[PDB]
Amino acid sequence: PKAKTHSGASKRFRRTGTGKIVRQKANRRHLLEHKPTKRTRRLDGRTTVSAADNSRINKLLNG
Amino acid sequence: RGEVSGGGKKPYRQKGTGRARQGSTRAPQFTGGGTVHGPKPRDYSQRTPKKMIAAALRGALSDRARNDRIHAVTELVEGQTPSTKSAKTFLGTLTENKKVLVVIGRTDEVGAKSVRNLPGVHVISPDQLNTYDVLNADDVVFSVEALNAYISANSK
Amino acid sequence: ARVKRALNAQKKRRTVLKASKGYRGQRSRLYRKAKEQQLHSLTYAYRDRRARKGEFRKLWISRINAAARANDITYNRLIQGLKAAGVEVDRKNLAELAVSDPAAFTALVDVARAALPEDVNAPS
RNA sequence: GUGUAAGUGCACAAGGGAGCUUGACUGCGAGACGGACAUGUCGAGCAGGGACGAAAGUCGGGACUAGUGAUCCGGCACCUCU
RNA sequence: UCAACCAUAGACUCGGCGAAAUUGCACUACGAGUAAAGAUGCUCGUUACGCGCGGCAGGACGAAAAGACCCCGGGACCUUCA
RNA sequence: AUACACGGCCCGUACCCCAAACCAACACAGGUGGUCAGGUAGAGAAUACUAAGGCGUACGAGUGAACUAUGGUUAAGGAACU
RNA sequence: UUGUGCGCCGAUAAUGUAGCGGGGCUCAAGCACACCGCCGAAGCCGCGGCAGCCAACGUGUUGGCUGGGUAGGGGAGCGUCCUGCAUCCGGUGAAGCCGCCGAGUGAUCGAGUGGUGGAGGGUGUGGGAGUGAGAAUGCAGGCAUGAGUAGCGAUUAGGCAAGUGAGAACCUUGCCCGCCGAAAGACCAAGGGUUCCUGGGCCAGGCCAGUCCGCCCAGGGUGAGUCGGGACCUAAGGCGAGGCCG
RNA sequence: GGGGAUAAGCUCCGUGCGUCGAGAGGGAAACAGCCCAGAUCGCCGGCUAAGGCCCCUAAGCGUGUGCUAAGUGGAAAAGGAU
RNA sequence: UCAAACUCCGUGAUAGCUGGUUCUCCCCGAAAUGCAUUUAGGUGCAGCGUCGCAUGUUUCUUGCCGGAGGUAGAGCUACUGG
RNA sequence: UCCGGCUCUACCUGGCUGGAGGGCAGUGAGAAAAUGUUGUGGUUAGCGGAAAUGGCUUGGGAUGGCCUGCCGUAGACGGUGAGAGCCCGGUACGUGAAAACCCGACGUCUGUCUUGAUGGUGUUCCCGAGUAGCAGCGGGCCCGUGGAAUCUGCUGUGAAUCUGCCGGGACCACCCGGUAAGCCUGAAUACUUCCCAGUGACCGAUAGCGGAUUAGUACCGUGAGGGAAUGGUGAAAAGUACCCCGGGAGGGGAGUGAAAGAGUACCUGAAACCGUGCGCUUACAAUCCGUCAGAGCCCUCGACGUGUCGUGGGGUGAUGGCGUGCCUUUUGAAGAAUGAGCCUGCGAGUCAGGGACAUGUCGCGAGGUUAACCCGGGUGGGGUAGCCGCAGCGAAAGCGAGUCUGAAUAGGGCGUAUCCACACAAGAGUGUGUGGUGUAGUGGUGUGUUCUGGACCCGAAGCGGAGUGAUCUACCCAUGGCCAGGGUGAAG
RNA sequence: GUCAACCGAGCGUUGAUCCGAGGAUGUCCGAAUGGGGAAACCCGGCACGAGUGAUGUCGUGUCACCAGGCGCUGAAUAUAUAGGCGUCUGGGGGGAACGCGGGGAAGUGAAACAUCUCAGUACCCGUAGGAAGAGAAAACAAAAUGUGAUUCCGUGAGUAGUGG
Repeated sequence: PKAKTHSGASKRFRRTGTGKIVRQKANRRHLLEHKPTKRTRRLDGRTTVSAADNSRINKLLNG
Repeated sequence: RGEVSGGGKKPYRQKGTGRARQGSTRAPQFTGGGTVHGPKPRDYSQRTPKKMIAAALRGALSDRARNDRIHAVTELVEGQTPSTKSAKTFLGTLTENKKVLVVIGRTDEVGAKSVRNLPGVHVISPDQLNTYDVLNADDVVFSVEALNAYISANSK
Repeated sequence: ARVKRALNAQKKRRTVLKASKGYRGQRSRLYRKAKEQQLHSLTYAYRDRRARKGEFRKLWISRINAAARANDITYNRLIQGLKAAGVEVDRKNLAELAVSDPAAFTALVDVARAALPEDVNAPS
């Protein structure tokens, strides 16, 4: 049979044009009462995945 | 191990016995026991594409043509009565090599029925024309109807 | 498809057990016991091939030294003398001389006597 | 003495005191540290709109490092998204 | 204390039938020592004619049982205001 | 009531049966329910000898070994053994 | 009185010298300082063969460096079976097996020959694998060491003559002897199933042998109005028309 | 360098320090980690390292000058002693 | 055989666990450390290995110049304490 | 279409009840039974069927080799004394069925519309009721109670008939589609106890079905239930007549036979293992059992000479030196840590799948390739539904070589194959606008890892479902039997 | 017939042995069905027939249960019913898989685990057929002027989504 995909890795990982892998960043949802805005501001956007986990993430996304 | 007869009872204790540990009387290391990684009923076909196939066939016919082994013929016989002696004499006229291919259509059954029984010959219809049957040969005898069909079927 | 294994084993069994005709007991009959001893055997042969050089050289030296000492010179000073004199003969052949022709060996002894330094324990 | 443990610093004061006052902002961020990874730390400089000051200029919390808890699932306000 | 003697079934000898568990090998000494820290097998010395029979039971970390005490992991069954 | 002539079905009957024939893996010192119950001594179906009756049962012949098992007697003392 | 170089006592554990590795050594074969030589390793060199990386050149030659290796990564190969295709040997003796003589750097090889034996095999190229065993307290069969050892199944105990027989401790008979005798005796039920009798037999079996046997083969043999059961009856309990529940 | 008794063949950290692991050969009496040295195969060739030259064991009962009298060499303390 | 029988089936149950895993040569060749961990005997990532491509000496070594450190040591009427 | 009678009734019409030509249909799902012809239509036995005693040699036997001929709508296969197109059996091919069975074909037989239809026109009536719907617990639908439609099960409640009702992912209004709660329906599809005919890069007696051999047998278990082992003489039994030893087994001669190194223990006939002879060696010696040197003796080949060394080779090998089994697992094992008695045979990274990623190779090339399926005696032709690429950014609308955020061209993020050449700005690390060079992916296959499956092999304790077991033992029920002999001396 | 020979006695061109289709016979147990029963073995009834001086015996048939139809009667009890008696037709059990409706786990995976998964699988039940079931729109769709019963295959798609 086919190779089934990983839900989480599909919902928390996408791919751009040139094959990069992309994620979002952490400590953004709650407890913002005391987090300064610069700390709240480098956590926005997306970020390219590390090197070390690229392979693992390929194997999760594809099959 | 899972299709053989029996074996579905632990034949004796785990301990106290002296002898080894065993869980079925049909495991591989026994004598009567299951094959482990055995043959299985499987398919062997593989999906070669149309373009590679036809490229093969054209190249093969070229290999024979350049060396002047493609002969043509209208027929192998006189009217509607098979006689293998006729076809054999005619192939003696036309050829001396051991093996040979014959391409006769469907309706011209007499040539097929005639030349069938010969030792070397291996007859074929050009609708199922292939490559093994070409390359195994030394000479190839087309009918003219066959050539025309082949060519006006491929060329369009 | 099924491939009985008989021939493909018999080959090496025949080899080994041909190569262990002379061994004494289960080392001369049985493959699982002669294989081991073949390991040890070839290994000990290797080691002895490297070391019979030193064995023979030891022998040659003992012969030379006893010959010389019966002509009243020590080995060490004999070889000092021949080194000084540029003489080229090796120890295998000095021993052969000692055995066969002691006269020639005594002549070589005399050469070394002549060519040694005067004051052997000098600070030079 | 430095709000609170200890260290590093502070008299050139970051210690003590008085007047205005809300930058205890919004939109970003070059280049860097540290770095298994996720986290974490500083950051000049640009724009609106301001404070203080005569101006230069400083202000994106506290002398610095601790003072808190990822993700999921729900909740409140606003949006010219469906 | 303090052990002695006697008879039967065995044990020993002869004729017959004739197994067993165990077994890496083998023409399988002792000492002081070295070493995975208790050596038939190594070192250095000492002793010993080859082959058997009856007998003892100090060792071969003897045979038996993939420890039953302990610890870890998994189960089981039992309890209780989990 | 008398006489005569007739019928009177099915199954098991051998053989072992406290056992070399059953249960016991063996021609196994084990287990198996029921029935008559000789004599002399004796309270007695105990126990000793025996009639009827039945077996000598399936490896033997030897031999003053140690030692082990079941038996036997023991000077003087009498639980000191433990 | 200082500092030194060797020294003394303190010193002292259990299988046997036993705190030089031993003999032995001060007529140092012991310590120190200088000196001379030498032995010594798979190190280096010397003569040869192979191999990997690079480089130079010419249609694969040479040269320099290199080459311990477990977990492990990569590369190149032998062998076995079945097959597509082409060719070769084979009852004028294939395979397989025992070999002898030889070969390859190795897995291995002999189209090199002898003996045995009796019908399929080899070669080159490709294809596909139930594709290589020395270990799993591994499975199946066969055979060893222990070993010609322990045992041979009770506490009743055997013997002499004669007998047939190829062959007698044991089988048949004779006379003795000894054992049980509320049993080791005679009769039934369950249970087993021909074990019973006769005739013949002893390559297997009997814990020895055996002319013997519950062993082997063939044949024969079990007779019921009244015996133990059924056709006569019912208890425990079972099955259970209809039936009720589900 | 810590803990320990500034004991452990103890335990825990550092170290472009080492070796063993995965590494043979020589020396250390025998001796994975010590010293030397890092094995392509052959040779009945030569020179050397560590170490050692009375015999066992191939090489020097080597040369020179002094000490040692204790079998020191070939275990050892506080301390004692013409 | 009973702290919950036996047989067939699910079932080839599952084990962070023990054992075992077969022909050859050539080249290179480790680690036993870090963070996390229902985790410490396992595993994930980083570390060290090789294969292929890319970048070409950027690595390493020695010399010279530039830079911060608060260790050994020493010192204390140069502070805190004895 | 004609009439017979009927519309209660005689009379004009409208509407029924009959028969008749006819048509339609039929064993249909649409009503159902049998009928008799009936097709070289099919199945259930079979049959014919071409061509060499060919020659020489080998051999026990020619079906072999070599040389001569032939047949062929038949050289598929097998057997026959060794590979047989021409010997046999049979094939290609054509034949063949009294009876039974199955297909249709018919005529019977049966119905069935025919008394009819096309359209008009304004309003009442009907359009499947304990149901659909709603609420409460629940099942299953991608959907685990969630905003959760549609489909549904049990209870409780409970409506209308066409401006009616149900759905179009809560719900409401509009439009759209459709007309529930009555019923039947072939063909495509799945499967093989049995039967018939064949194929195999499947096994070939420890394999293959457990079963080539009496096989679900023997044997085990009370019982359910487990569950084995054993193939081969040779061409044909011509199976050793006869004699000798022996009680017999068994054997030696004589024979058969091509061979008895084929004797009913029999094709070949390995190793372990068990012995007999011949040569060397071994009883003063401490041995992981070997290796290096090697005396001595014995065998052999060769050059020679009355026996003799050699570019020798082989078996034994006194004596000397060196030397601590194999594997697994361990920091570290010769290890007194595990495992192995020995031989022989058997026994563990496999397969599927347009699966995923990486990489070699081959075709095509800004294109590449088909799936199911259809036709094909075969491996071949077709089949455009699909998928991957060719433009991305953004949560999304949406925009587009740019886009997102933001008030912002003001910075940044992502993207615009890459390089190349000229410019302008800065050297806060280079950027921005031009020009050209022009982008490479895909489908087969091989290798490695990998996902789902028993997933390299063996191994539990123990979980669940359905059944077997109280003949042992625990207890109870129903019904019978057994307890020698001697003492004590309660109540009354 | 055969393992499987041996012996004996025979048949067959008047067509044997052998093969095929239909018939006949078809002991006893078995759904088992007269009653009973420890499966293959015990006892009977009724009609007829054979047989004995009569009985015994023997042979041929038939007798269970329910569901339905028909027929006779209509108990307590009045209507009348359940029930009872006779006759006629069905069903009853076996099967290798395949199907439809219903019930319905657990070890396993989650590195624990209960929700979840394994699986609505194994297994159990009731009924079938040569195939079954479903099946003629109270359906899809999206303003395209569309499709037109159902089922099974390929794709869509391991996607939209669902999910401690």
